[PDB]
Amino acid sequence: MVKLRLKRCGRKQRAVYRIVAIDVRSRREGRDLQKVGFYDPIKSQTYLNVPAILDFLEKGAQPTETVYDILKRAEVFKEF
Amino acid sequence: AAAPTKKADSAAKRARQAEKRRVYNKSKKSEARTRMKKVLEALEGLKKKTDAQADEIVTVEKLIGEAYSAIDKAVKVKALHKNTGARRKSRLARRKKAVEIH
Amino acid sequence: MPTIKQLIRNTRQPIRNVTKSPALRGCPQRRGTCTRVYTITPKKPNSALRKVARVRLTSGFEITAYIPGIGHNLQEHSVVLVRGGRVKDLPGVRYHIVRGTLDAVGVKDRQQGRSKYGVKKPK
Amino acid sequence: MKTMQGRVVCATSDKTVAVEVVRLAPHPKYKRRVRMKKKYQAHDPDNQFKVGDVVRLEKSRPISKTKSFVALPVIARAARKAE
RNA sequence: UGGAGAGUUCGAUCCUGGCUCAGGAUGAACGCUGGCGGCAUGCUUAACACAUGCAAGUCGGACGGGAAGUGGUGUUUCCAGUGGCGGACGGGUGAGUAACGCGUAAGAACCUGCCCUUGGGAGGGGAACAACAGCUGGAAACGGCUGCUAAUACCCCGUAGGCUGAGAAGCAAAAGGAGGAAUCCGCCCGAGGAGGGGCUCGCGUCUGAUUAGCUAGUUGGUGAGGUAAUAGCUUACCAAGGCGAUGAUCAGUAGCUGGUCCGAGAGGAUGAUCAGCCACACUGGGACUGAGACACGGCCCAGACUCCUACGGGAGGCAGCAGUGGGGAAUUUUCCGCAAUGGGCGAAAGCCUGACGGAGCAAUGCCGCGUGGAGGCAGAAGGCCCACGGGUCGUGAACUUCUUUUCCCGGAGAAGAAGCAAUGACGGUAUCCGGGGAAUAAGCAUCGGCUAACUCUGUGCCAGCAGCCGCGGUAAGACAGAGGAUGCAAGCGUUAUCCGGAAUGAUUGGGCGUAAAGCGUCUGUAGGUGGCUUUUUAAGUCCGCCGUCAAAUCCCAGGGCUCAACCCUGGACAG
Repeated sequence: MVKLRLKRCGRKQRAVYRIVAIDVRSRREGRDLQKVGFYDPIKSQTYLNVPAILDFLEKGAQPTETVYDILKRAEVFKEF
Repeated sequence: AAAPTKKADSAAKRARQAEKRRVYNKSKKSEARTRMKKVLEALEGLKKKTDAQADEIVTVEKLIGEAYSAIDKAVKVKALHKNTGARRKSRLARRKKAVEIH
Repeated sequence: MPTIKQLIRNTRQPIRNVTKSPALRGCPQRRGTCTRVYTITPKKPNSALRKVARVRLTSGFEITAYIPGIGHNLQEHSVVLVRGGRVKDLPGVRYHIVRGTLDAVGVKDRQQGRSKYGVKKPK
Repeated sequence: MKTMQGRVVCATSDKTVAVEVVRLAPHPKYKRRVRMKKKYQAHDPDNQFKVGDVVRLEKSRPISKTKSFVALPVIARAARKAE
């Protein structure tokens, strides 16, 4: 199946963390079919594209732990 | 150090369970192939051999009724499934009307 | 230039390429044991007593090699290490010897080139 | 689906016609036109199209492993060598 | 925003032309030397043979239980066993394969666990079975009988949109379990979505034609058989074709690509690391289970090896991580952790996880810093040259004031943790404050010309040098040592290898009277090219637009680690 999370591109101490749209039967840092948005830990840079989200979640995509919390930190996912 | 009691990681455990899943699926697939061949021998010889006076059930369409019930009971299990179970019914239904007296 | 329509028919492409010194599968250095350590005379402009030794490589080939510097200690059972460079004064010799490695000793009392010839630092 | 035109060279086969498609295309490294010719085994169940006819081939359901194309229309008649 | 050459074939000149060198690069080795830090990288040679440990397990909110540990006086939790899911994910190698493997662009005859949208159903029964128990064959492995037993183990019956069929009609599914005054999860069928995986077609995909012929299910057509599915995939019969110089077949070699290196570009050479795809995993063969692997850590058979044996008979295979032997010029700690990200399982907790996150070894490379700073003589010793009247090494040093990164020692101490009894491997972490003292830290190559840099001795075609032209037979800046100088830098030099220089295969870029080069001369098929006018087509071509050209490289502009390397946004480009 397909799910939402974050990969790894930046090695060592600087863990930048990538975008997402990947299968569970694939790799930790491999092939990604579509792009969305990411966040940087030791910075104020928080993207997360909203029109890409909810459009991918309607067709069997599972929202797992890491894509969450950073979702509610922004103005998306609330009682609206 | 070694443990006080005896233990051995049985690789034959995953083989015995695989042989148990086979003996059930093989017996139901071999049934669907032997019952089908018994029907194909009735369609070949054109069996209009009537002997029953109570029910005028013809021997060429009698075994075909047992064949229909033999194919769909295999669709329940992991032996045969969709599209293939419809193809085994489509070919047997084609030769019963082709090799028949009008 | 050879015409454009003949370039589709024939199509110009180079060769399989010949090597200057066959040191196997792209290996920089190769090991081997010396069979015969002899002395040979140079070409037409030079006249000296140059020391050359026939090295039996790890592949099975027995090619000649030149020994640099003044004085050596290579015997009939010495395990040497070759370099790969021509001298162009002695015919047949396409290899050089790296001194200061394995059984091959370095040149004594040499103060100039210590990177090559395999000499240590004098205190 | 893709459509390619060509002339029929061989007709001595049961319900199958050998269509030779000529295609002119410029070389990306050079500049001039390089002509490539590959023959396709088309399907003809009505055996109407004989040798010398120029027909157009469309993509369809594979009737065999070599055959995958069918001959639907006809633009011109016989354009072959005289007997 | 990109394109410098020179030396050598002559008495000499101008051409032609081969060779050689200056450059950059390489997952490199060797020799000399060797202060650190950041990031990356590391058998490229035997896909050789492998000790040991580890690399996949998890659920009792599916069951009959309870051999451990902790409470209470039976609940957590849980060794085995039944059952569910995952072992066809991830990791590794590239041997094989020039092939429908790969890359690009299209197509039809499909399947598809977990997830998701919609509709209906989920009733009522049966017979066993491990675990366990009593015996029992064997060295061991592995088991052999009898009896008892549960479930989301299995098999009927009832019902049924779907399926088969022109139609009428015929016919096939089930699991229950948990918290709570009825919620959650799961089960069965069908119709979709998504994602993944098959199959079809065309182009481009190495070299050699002193391999030109190749091919019987071989090509195609009817009929049955078969697959999830089209289909010679298969069988019988009929036709006899099918492939090829725009080069099949055969032989040698080889994973493909995104890209990488060089280059002005084109092009050439490759494709290590990262990522996509394919293939293999002791060798050969085969099938089973399952949605999917005919499947590294699965099974069965055969073979070569290794090991055990009460020789009757059995157990394994690292092209997983770390390591051993061996080969080799050469390539590392049998370390730590789940904390973070991810994978498996579970309504969770949590467990498993050398994937991975980190550390360790190695100047392998890239990048940054450091090993001292200013001041100091009339140019001190001591060396080298000297016409000995001096000069030079030399401000170099000593001598003086000064600052002390990094290394060392002591005290603090950001963030990567979001979760959320406050949860980290790395960490005596980054970084910051202070204390000694320059105190602990440089060499290597070269010096005839291209090549940037000089003499004096010794030797003396002797010993030796050397990329090329060439040096050495007494005063050779091209040998050996010294003084000095030049270049570079903890790197330097050498070697190997590709590209550049080679407009020396030139498509952009060359030539054939004499320098290499028109075949001895004609005819002529295929092929290439083809006068003039109008109309038309518009295929090529050209314009615009819509898809795809994965991401990451490269490039432009802009950010974050004190800079940089490195990391990163968007755009550009992908011709």
